[PDB]
Amino acid sequence: GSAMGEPDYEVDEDIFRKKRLTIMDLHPGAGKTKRILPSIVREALLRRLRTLILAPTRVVAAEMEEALRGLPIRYQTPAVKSDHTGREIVDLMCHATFTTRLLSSTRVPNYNLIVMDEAHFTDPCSVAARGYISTRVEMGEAAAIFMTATPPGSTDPFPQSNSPIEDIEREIPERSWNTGFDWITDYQGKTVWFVPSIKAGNDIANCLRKSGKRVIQLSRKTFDTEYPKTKLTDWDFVVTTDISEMGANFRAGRVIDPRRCLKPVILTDGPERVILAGPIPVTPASAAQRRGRIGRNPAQEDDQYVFSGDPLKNDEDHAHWTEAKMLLDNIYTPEGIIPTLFGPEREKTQAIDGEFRLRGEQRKTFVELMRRGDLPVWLSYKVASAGISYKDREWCFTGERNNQILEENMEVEIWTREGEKKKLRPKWLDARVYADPMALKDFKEFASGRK
Ligand SMILES: [Cl-]
Repeated sequence: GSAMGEPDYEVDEDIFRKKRLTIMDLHPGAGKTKRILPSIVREALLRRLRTLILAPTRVVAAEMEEALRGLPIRYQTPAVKSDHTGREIVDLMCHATFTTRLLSSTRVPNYNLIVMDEAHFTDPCSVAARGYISTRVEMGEAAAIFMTATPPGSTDPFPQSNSPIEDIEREIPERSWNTGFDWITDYQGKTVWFVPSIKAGNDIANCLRKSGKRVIQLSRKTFDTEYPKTKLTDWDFVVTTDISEMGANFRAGRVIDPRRCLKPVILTDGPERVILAGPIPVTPASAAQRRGRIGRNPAQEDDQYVFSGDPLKNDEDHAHWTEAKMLLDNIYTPEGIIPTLFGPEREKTQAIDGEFRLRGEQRKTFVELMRRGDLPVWLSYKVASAGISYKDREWCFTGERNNQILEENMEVEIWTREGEKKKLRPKWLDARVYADPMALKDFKEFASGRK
């Protein structure tokens, strides 16, 4: 005899039709959806469709490569601007790689099926990618599938799960604690703890570690190397920023979620600048994705989501919305049309389509500052639109006095490329380049002309 197992996934013809944007949920961990993406790709190739798969992270991309083994899959790095084979091939790349290629090449294929995994990702490049994809679909040039449990527009913090979740509302430490939270450390299972910042995570992680807990920390910059370690069993806590809202699959029994985040906001009273506001409450969708780390396994029925406070849905002042438009406005198309945001996300900005469009060398510098310089979209836009070349780092030193960067109450002083010692004092302030120690380290590297 045998077990039935997951049955063959017969694909809806509708999902391949041009002008169709399908939203679906893979419900990972159940686990009864292993055959879905493979089947979609198989049927796409049967129909001779030019197919693109977009993963949120390199990690997820690699897991896809394994899942799709035996199919003509080709991973695409952002180090290459285009890669055209004479052959039937499915391109696989990160959200950001797609947007980067659209900004940097005239040779981006006319994909007529586009699959975006974790399509809720609200990083500017992901938002822009959705805008471009939805525009191509509405043009009748493509069909697309957005895969996510929380499609843009969703406002449900407590959505369906594969397995019962116990939603527990109680006070959660925002920093190191001495007593009064025994439930945190008495818990015998594995916990994923969402924190608003790396700094906050450091404090929490250190406090857990001093009590004998084994802790893995995750952030955007460290996700690539550290996440793989969570696939082993030798940990008690994952302490992570919001990055783990995007496809991270933990074998854990508990989420701890104070429902806090930092939000980049462009201020406009005086010289435009980006601050990191908060901690403030997360959106319902974010809360849902944090909660959604657990309750994935029907055989494990006692998972917990421990949270504090209610979410806040209004995020219209998030810098990512403006930054999305800065990317979109600089993506061209042979039709001569500037791509607009995905429908549900249009209400997030009152920017006029095309207003951030740059021309010629300024556009190229814009892209280089983001790719090679690893600068935020907003900051890259300000520098590029000022007519500054990539290699010209004078602007890092010629800002007003109030723009002086501090570290430990000390005024930061660095070498220029030419070998002069100057105060770090950028013409444009973006908190995302100096707030976190590691971010400031990288920005100092940039200012000194070392990349
Ligand atoms: Cl992060």
